[PDB]
Amino acid sequence: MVSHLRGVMPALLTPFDAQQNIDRASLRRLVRFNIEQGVDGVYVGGSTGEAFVQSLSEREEVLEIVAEEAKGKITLIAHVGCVSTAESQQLAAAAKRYGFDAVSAVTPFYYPFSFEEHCDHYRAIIDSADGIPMVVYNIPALSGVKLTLEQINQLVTLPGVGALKQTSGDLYQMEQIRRAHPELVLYNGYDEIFASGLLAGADGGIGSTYNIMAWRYLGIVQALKEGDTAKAQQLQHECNKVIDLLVKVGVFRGLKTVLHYMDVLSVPLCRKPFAPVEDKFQAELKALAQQLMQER
Amino acid sequence: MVSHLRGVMPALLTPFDAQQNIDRASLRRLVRFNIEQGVDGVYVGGSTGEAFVQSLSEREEVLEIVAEEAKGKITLIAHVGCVSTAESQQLAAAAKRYGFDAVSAVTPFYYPFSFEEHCDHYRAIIDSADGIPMVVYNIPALSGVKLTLEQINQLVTLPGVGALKQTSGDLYQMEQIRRAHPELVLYNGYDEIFASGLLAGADGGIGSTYNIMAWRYLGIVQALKEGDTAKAQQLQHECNKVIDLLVKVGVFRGLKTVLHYMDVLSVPLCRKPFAPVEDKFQAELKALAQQLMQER
Amino acid sequence: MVSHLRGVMPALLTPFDAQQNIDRASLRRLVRFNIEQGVDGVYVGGSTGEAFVQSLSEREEVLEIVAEEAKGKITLIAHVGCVSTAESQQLAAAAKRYGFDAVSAVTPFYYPFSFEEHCDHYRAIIDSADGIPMVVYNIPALSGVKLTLEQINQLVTLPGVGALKQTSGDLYQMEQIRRAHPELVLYNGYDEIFASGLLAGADGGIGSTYNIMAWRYLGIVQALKEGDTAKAQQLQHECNKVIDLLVKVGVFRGLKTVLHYMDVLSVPLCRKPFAPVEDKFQAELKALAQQLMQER
Amino acid sequence: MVSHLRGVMPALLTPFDAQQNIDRASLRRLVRFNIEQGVDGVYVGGSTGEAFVQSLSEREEVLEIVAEEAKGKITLIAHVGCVSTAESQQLAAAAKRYGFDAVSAVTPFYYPFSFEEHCDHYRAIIDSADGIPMVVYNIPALSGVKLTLEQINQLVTLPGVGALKQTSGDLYQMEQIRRAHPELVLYNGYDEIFASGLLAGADGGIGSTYNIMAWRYLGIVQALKEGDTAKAQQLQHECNKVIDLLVKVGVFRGLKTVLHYMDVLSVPLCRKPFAPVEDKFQAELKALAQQLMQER
Ligand SMILES: [Cl-]
Ligand SMILES: [Cl-]
Ligand SMILES: [Cl-]
Ligand SMILES: [Cl-]
Ligand SMILES: [Cl-]
Ligand SMILES: [Cl-]
Ligand SMILES: [Cl-]
Ligand SMILES: [Cl-]
Ligand SMILES: [K+]
Ligand SMILES: [K+]
Ligand SMILES: [K+]
Ligand SMILES: [K+]
Repeated sequence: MVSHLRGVMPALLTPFDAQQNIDRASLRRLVRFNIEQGVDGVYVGGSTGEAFVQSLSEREEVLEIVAEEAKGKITLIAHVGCVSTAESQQLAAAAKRYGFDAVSAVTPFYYPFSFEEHCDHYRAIIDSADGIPMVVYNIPALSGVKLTLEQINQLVTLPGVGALKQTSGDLYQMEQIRRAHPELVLYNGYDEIFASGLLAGADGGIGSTYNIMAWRYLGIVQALKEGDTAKAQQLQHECNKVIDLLVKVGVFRGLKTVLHYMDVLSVPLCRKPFAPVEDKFQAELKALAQQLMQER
Repeated sequence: MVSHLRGVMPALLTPFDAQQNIDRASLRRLVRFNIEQGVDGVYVGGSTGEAFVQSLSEREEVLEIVAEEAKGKITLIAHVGCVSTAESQQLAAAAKRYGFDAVSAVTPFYYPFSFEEHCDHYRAIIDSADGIPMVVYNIPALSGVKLTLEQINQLVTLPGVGALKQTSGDLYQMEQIRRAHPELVLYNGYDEIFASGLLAGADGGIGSTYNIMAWRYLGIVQALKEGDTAKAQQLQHECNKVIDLLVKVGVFRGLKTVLHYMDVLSVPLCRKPFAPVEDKFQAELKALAQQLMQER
Repeated sequence: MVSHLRGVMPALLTPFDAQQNIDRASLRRLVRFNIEQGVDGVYVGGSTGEAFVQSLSEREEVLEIVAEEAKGKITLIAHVGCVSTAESQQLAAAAKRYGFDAVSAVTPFYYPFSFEEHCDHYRAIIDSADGIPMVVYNIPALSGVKLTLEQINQLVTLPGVGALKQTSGDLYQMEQIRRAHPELVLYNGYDEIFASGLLAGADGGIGSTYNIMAWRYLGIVQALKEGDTAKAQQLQHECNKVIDLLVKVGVFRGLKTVLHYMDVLSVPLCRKPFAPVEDKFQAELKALAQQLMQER
Repeated sequence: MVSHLRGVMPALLTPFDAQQNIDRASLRRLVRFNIEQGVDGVYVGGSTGEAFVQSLSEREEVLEIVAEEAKGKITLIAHVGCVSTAESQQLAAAAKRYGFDAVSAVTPFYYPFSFEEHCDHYRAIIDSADGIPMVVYNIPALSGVKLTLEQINQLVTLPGVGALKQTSGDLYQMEQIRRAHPELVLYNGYDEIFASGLLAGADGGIGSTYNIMAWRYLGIVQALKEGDTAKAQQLQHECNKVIDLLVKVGVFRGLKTVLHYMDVLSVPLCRKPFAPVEDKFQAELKALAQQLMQER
């Protein structure tokens, strides 16, 4: 009942137009672009989607648009997480109305919450999701929430939880989670260690860089299944050459810029306070777009 | 032109009613209660005000109500900070319309921003504030933003910045900031070290616990000015006996509960995912309210 | 000229007798036991060897004994690192006299040193090593020294450096190091992610748990070379079931206890302040020893 | 029975000669220099004394020399801490033989030890100290040991513990320790917040910078007792102008250089891997020595 959640799913970017409003035409084209990459699903309204610089109604708008393009074609996961439980429940109710296959919520952040408060937060969102499963987070680096292994085990046991988005570079814990939960849908969250995270126990992944090169991550899955160790390592090397550049330039805006040079997004801007890409990086980003298109 | 910003200012709590909606009647009463405590100002819509579980229109509503009660009576500082620059600018424009004396913005969080992106964020908010000064943050513990001393010096030099809210327990840096900026309005942000923070260079403070015992913090200011070292230490001891209990019970909800037992707030709830206060703590919180009222 | 350094090498434990003195007979037997496991080398006098609760003359004694047993049979690496450069140089000169194939030194710790001070420390030790190569450390978790990628690149370029002991769970950095240094001897230092660390770029490893189950780590190397992804994952699962227990009981003393039940060490004690193993864990540790012996 | 431990005590530096050997003549002169500054005691063989780049016999030599110069004149505290319990016990037995008034030991570091292992370590050292009290540490920044308040309370309750060296900038915890232990000898360990640490509850201090300007820290004690808030703040400002420079140049070697320009130490070197002072800083350090001598 949760096996359709396993796989490689881009964490969708939210295109903005030149005035910082949602670019709905480019959003639809980005959804179709990821579908045509052969991905298993899309993860909508996550941090990568710039959820935390959007209002609730803006996030609902994005969810509804993506469901219009993708429902029944690929798996649809709606990240509904806010700090507020009531805000998260509103987005989860919307994702249900729009036909999403699952919801997800980051551990609520900024304020210190007890573990039981985290559990009650997820329980409330699951209830509002009205029958579609929940993807929990581990995320300690961006959220500041540093969960134990025993707490993870209680989260993935919550009624209605169908998967864990493991946004951690700790592949000892990845292996421990897999060993304790042999059937759990377990997403690798750090793109730069994808091959090693799969080997440590993840059976899929959610990642921002999948928007520009999903076939490489799909190829790593395939190489490891095939027994082609060297091919997995070679593909990860090429992914990380790209991630190196994205870190230098700014990850979300570098991804959006590459997509603009691939004719997917009309405008590659992030919302303030993200600055635009520096002019000195445009040549490398355009060359990267050319290289990735040629590689297909 | 910024001397009216110096002093002891509660970080206002936002009262909610039994359904998690803003309790406007109790908000007005809390403002009047803090005024009658002899405070120098109020800091509205900060983290203590549960800003990050409120919408923009809810935050504007609170700002407007507090200005109605307090303008011309005490200094009014509006915390307008969001992750989004455009959202922060909307709140700053509103604070200006409502007659606030200053705006403030937490360093934008969750996503990694460069220092120049932080500066441009503050510059944009200052522009939207349309002539009232800006209070910058240091805050590294809740926001995850860990700023250098040289960066602080450039922030407090930004045109339009009139003060620094130093939410740090590093009193070496407090002293270095004071030594580099002898005229800077410098708020102590950690209530539990207020006396020591003043001694290290702060000339005032913004704090959540001032809502229930401002006269103690005003008395510490006075004791240090008078030369009564022992009185400052005794008052801080009593403050920290209270802070100990607030940490045990949950700080915002413990403060709101004490205020409810002082007949200031009708309903002491925080928004989810904050749980209600555990029943086992109610006796101690009611006894604390009684003790504080007797002390006046 | 450094290819003989590549491979799987136990970080040797130092056996102590019942009075906390070095147990020289059990040390010799442990060396022969690791040789008979088919390992490529042994790493002597590391943290795992309890170097930092031993005097210099005790560490030299251990080095000399191990060289007597192992020289010409397996690769010999001497960890000579102390906080003091002069102490480290004494141990490096000794390792040279005893016929070691390489020296190694942890980044000097406790006191903050600049990166150039680290480099000069390694240069001095390399000089005293009088022609045998140096294995540098990354280690940030135990030493508190948190090095950048650019600094690593200058360390592995120091004249006389032949390898890097990457004691980090960051497999993005592991991959970046490999991509920047395709020929570098690169040891995985976290046993619990060995398979994933090899996949990320390590071409061998140095580990404390190799003393009781080296054939599993050798088998992971082989499985990845063969293309047997599932076998690598299965072996790592079994390693981590063991590491889980070792963490619960105390790693060094649990390893020594298992070796005592394998008839390798006469006495399984660590030096104070390590406590002895709790009685409640002895059954599990004896069962583990039985299982590992049966597995051969 | 522990009141003689309260006060202002320099953490003694260990002078080395030009070849990195202990400079015994300059050590004796430094002891007499600190005595003539009016200090209450000296703390010997601490981290500031470069204990962790010295052998046990070198540390014993220093202890014995300092007792020869200081016993019966000022309080003598011997830092005997090593990672090894047995090494620490040897130094504690020596300190007893030499007539020290107390011993001290840093929380054992590098390897993770349980809290009970820490307690047993202190108990063993107290026993070897044979009747002189023990000064415990909190130190989390250099040692990596991050102790809770409840654990501190059990440490200062250990039979034979007479004081706590609070090497932390957390002045909430300082105040909590004082409130829980109104009679405890409580040393401020961060020189750069001395005035604020006294105000928060410390009743003395142990510090490296006291070697060059003890009269300023004694004057802060006096100013706070007198009620001269501004004088305490002014003296701390001047201390921190000095600490700023010492951080820029390297603290131990900057202190030793100042002492050399005061004609106290013949040679201002630290042991490798500490580099010598850069030539560009010598003018500032000589001017500082001149200023401090004039100030007396
Ligand atoms: Cl399209
Ligand atoms: Cl609706
Ligand atoms: Cl009222
Ligand atoms: Cl308007
Ligand atoms: Cl044998
Ligand atoms: Cl010799
Ligand atoms: Cl003399
Ligand atoms: Cl003796
Ligand atoms: K990242
Ligand atoms: K707090
Ligand atoms: K470990
Ligand atoms: K320091």
